[PDB]
Amino acid sequence: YNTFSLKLLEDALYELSASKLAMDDRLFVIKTGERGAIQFHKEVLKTVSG
Amino acid sequence: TLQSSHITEWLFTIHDDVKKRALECFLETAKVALKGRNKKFQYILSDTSTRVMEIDGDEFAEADYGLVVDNSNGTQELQQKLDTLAQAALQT
Amino acid sequence: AGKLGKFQMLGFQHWKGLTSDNHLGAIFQQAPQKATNLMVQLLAFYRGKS
Amino acid sequence: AFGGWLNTQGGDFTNGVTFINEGGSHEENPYQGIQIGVDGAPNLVEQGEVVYDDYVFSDRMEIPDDIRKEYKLRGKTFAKAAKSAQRESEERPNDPLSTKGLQAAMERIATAQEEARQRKEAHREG
Amino acid sequence: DDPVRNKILHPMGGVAFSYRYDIWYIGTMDQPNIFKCKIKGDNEYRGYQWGIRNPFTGQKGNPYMSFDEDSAVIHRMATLGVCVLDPTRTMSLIPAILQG
Amino acid sequence: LMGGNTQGVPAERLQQGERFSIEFAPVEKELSRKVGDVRFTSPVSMRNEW
Amino acid sequence: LDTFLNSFPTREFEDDNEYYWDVIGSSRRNIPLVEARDENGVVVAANAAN
Amino acid sequence: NFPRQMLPFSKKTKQWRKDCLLWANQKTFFNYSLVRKSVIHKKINYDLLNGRLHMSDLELVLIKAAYIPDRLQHYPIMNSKLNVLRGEESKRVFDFKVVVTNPNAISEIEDNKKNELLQRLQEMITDTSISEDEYNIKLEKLNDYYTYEWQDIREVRANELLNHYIKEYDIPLIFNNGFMDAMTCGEEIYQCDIVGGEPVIERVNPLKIRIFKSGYSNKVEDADMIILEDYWSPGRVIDTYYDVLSPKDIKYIETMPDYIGERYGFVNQNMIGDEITVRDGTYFFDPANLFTEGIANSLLPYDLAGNLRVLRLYWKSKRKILKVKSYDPETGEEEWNFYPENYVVNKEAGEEVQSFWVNEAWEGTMIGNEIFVNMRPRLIQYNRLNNPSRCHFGIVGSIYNLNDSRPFSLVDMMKPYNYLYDAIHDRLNKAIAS
Amino acid sequence: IVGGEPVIERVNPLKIRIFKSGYSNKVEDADMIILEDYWSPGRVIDTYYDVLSPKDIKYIETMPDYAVDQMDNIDERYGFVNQSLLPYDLAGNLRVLRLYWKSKRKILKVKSYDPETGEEEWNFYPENYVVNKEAGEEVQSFWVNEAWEGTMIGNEIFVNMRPRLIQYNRLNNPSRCHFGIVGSIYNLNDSRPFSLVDMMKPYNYLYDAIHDRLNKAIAS
Amino acid sequence: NFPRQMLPFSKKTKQWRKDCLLWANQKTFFNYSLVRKSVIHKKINY
Amino acid sequence: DLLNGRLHMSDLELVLIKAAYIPDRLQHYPIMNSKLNVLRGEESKR
Amino acid sequence: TTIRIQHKVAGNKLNKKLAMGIPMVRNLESGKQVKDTANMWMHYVDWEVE
Ligand SMILES: [Mg+2]
Repeated sequence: YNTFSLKLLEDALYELSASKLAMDDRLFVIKTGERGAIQFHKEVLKTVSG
Repeated sequence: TLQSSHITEWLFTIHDDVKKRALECFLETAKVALKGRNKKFQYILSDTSTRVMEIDGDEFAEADYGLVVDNSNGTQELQQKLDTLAQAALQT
Repeated sequence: AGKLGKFQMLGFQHWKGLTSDNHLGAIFQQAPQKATNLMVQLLAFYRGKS
Repeated sequence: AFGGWLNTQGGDFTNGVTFINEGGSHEENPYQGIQIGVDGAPNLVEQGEVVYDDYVFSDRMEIPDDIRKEYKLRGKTFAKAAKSAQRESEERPNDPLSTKGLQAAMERIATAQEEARQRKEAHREG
Repeated sequence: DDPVRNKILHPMGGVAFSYRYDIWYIGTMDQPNIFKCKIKGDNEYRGYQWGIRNPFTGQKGNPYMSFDEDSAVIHRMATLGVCVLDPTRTMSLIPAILQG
Repeated sequence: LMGGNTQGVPAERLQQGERFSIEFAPVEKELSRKVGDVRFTSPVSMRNEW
Repeated sequence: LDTFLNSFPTREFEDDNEYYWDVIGSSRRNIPLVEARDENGVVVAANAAN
Repeated sequence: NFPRQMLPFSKKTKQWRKDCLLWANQKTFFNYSLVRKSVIHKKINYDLLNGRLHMSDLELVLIKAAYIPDRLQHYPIMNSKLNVLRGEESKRVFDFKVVVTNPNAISEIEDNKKNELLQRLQEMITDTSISEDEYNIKLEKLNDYYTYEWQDIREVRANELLNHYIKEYDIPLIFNNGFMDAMTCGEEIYQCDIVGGEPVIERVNPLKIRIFKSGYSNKVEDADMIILEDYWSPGRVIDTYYDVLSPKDIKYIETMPDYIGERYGFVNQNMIGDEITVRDGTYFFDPANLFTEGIANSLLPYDLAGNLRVLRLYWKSKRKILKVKSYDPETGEEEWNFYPENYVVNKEAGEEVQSFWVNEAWEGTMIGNEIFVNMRPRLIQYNRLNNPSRCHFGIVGSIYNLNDSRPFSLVDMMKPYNYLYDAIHDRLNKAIAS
Repeated sequence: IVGGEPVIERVNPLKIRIFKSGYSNKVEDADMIILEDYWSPGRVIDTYYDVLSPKDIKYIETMPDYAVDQMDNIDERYGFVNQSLLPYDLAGNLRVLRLYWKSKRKILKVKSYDPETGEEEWNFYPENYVVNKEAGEEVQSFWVNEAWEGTMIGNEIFVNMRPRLIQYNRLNNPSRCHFGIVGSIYNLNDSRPFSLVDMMKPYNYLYDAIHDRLNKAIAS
Repeated sequence: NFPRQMLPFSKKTKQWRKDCLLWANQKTFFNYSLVRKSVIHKKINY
Repeated sequence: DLLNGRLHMSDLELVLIKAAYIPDRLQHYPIMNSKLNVLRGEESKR
Repeated sequence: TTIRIQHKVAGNKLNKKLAMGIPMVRNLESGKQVKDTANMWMHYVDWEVE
């Protein structure tokens, strides 16, 4: 990617785990760097401002 | 097959030696474990044996006090000599 | 790679592989020993108290 | 409990010294001491004293300079000098030379404490 | 976040490898997904190639000389690997400036 | 070039300022010969006056 | 990087030069159609009757 | 560089004891001992008795696949030779008891220590008995001991220690496994130690013990420095070191990745060449210049399976002591005593002193590479009466050699015949096939 | 101990997984030991009648008597056999997995002075012991092995996950414990064992090939 | 992963004890002992 | 060395090697051991 | 993957004490340099080979 989008990431962590994983078995811990979390924070901020 | 046991007795003779010193070493190792606040050694030792530790000589080896771990032929004759004397003392 | 104070005359140094005695002298870790019991007086018959 | 003991190799080995800690001072402890025994009957001790063969080395006194160069003591107190006489014998409780080295050194600090207690007693009554 | 190994910087501040998202564990598998492979129990080499003395092990005298120099050469060799049984249990998300 | 690369490295990735770091030293399995080396360092000092 | 690679378990391999693991799918499957034919052997087009 | 052991005890600090263990880990896997053989030579003799035939030990190799048209079937005809002699030893009688060597030799220092014992028993029966209710029956117990002598009370204790623990540990099986190790490599070694408060005894794997600094001595007790490497479980290190392992050191055990489970790892010293060949896991070398193959020679990896690695180093350092000549107060007898270096001499009473440097047995242990534990002077100093310097460790054993050589084992004199049996039984298995 | 009375069985050497042994030729020296067998439904209630819930008796009863994932996914690798993983057998037998493992218990080593005589005493207390200050009690906290156990029956039954009640305790170690499983390996010098069958198996394979050529010479 | 054993007695709850069994599930496939032969080698012997 | 199973080729013939291979060296067969080992086993039983 | 390393030193460095003009340091695995007080040279080589 170039531009991060969380609407794709929730649509891509779900389609491989839709009816194959349980409801308690969907905690998705993302491992990244210090700057990846701010790219994550500014895009959760754009969901909750929509 | 006695004279074929003569051929391999050179293995047992050094092996009976290592069984002597591995019990001479274990006896000194057990002697230090007495003076280590161990409530087991009051069960396997008597009244008078649990009092030897307080005399100021229990740190040294028992070879310096005149005691050896001896499995020889003399101590097996003596072990029988005290037994046939015991039954012959029982009768009469 | 520069200086942090004014009198940082030393620079960080580095090398690779086989180290000789010369690599141990250029990093200032070899010094001539002083035989302290060895002390000499130059032989003369001094006549200053004469 | 690391006070004058070598708790190693599954056993509890001591060198004779009883390091007495964690009770409190004679004023601060409610039971006026630790009360280690019933012998007098209230044998009272505090956070600093050490015992070797029922002899108490006091932690509230000090070391006179006369009784320091004599007897060659190292600690600033008699308890802190008997805490320095057993530093060799702490790691070696069953060494025969170290038990002889300890008991010979423990009678010196026992002698030097009776010399300093006599000098303090004689000066105050005078 | 390492700036020694990751050398491409990202235009939004900081290194570009730190903008990579990776979900290493997805669900329960009933086995290790990611584990370290190792042959016959860790097996490793500690060779030594020395002349009249060995500075490494501290040894003067050689009954069986390697060469005649005044030296000592150490050799160390090890074989090793990593395994991912199910790579569909892992999802990556990589910046494209790192070039594939 | 390792990794099975056949078409080569692009010439815009071999320019002045390209930084090279040490990954590892892979050897052949049969009849390998010695590779790799070992890297050292040394510090600096500072000063002040009255 | 070292404490990343310490959270992963270990497995002793009996030497050899390569390892295989067998992955499995599902036994249930839907099969596409090539064409249907009626009773007289001719095919069913799209613009046909029932 | 081993650190200087010619120091006062105050300069044997935390980092000095740690520097002795970092030396034994790093440098020594040397295996240069004058009277004992090499670890790959003993391991072949063990592998011949588990039925594994090394093709690099009966020819020059020119395979590694487990099939007969390029390997050689083994026919274990040396096992049944050795299983008679470990079978006879199990059926020999085992009555090892402590005896007085001269029971009719009772002296005055013996008779004083008996009277110290009977006084110290007499103080106990006054305190325990509640006003003559059992003071008469406790006195009847020790009226028997008025006839007992000091060399008998010392022996009754020394037999009661052995008679229990022989019967508990099945010590005749610890020894019977050792005699089997006596006939394959010629090394029989036993370690006696205080573990968990009690004395234990274990036989030491002769591939896992390094005996340094001995003088063509057949006795393992004569050595100065013994390093014992093994792979202990995490449960066995807490059974032994529950008492000395910091909570930080428990988190080293508790942060271990998982499990794995004789290829620990191989060292080769005096390598003539650089060309090493390995992809299955054993290292192949120059044909005649080198070993030509590597059978594990060391325990390099700090954790195999979940099992940790426990390196124990026992070493003789030097201790400064004092010999003091003091006169008896009552009569004019010069008496010699031995005091350590911190004892101050009582002058003005005639005490003449001289300082001697004397062996002291030390020990230290590292578990893995982060835990450093029990770095102290060894608390079982195997002491002798008139000798301050004569000690050893728990490790006791013997080499079965002739005249300070390396031991010509019973397997070693039957291995050339068993290699030829495999050579001729391969012509037979190809004559049957055609 | 089953049924209130002690028993002793033999462990099938194919049905035990001995973890974390230290090149020991013994079985009590293991830090973790897994016993996987298939039990009759009578034996899972002769053993666990007093701890099974009516939910879990239903699982023993209303198993199909010839398992599916949470999102209805059929586990397709249940239908393969080699030349476990199968909670109920096709003979009406339930998977019984028993995990024994040495945990870590924090304990205290407490130094007490005797009241009457001036002699120190040592005891061991668990970590919920509050120390008796103003009486000289010095305390140091150790970590110590504690044998735990647990049992799974099929896939849904989880029974007797608790510290093991037969702690094989020794008098001086608070940490020397093991499980009920005791055994020994008949090996030589920390190796894998060379059995009697293994040392005769190359000769039994040679007998079958030459009794083959004998039988094809008899036939022709 | 086998959960933490360096816990107090209070944090060894029901879900913790259930985690040790679900770790131990499907671990009977492999071999884990340095002094045992494999189950595919002893089943040939029986 | 004969009793330790070492053969020196410079004692049974003039040699005209240092590679220990039976196509140039000789294999020793230690048969003087069990002749001497009877007599040392009879010392231990007198 | 099969890897390999090698260091070569001169023979005179067996007992080569360091007269430390600047303090001799060891590289940590974390990237830091830590000041050391040891004076023999082969203590610092054998740190860096591992
Ligand atoms: Mg009793």
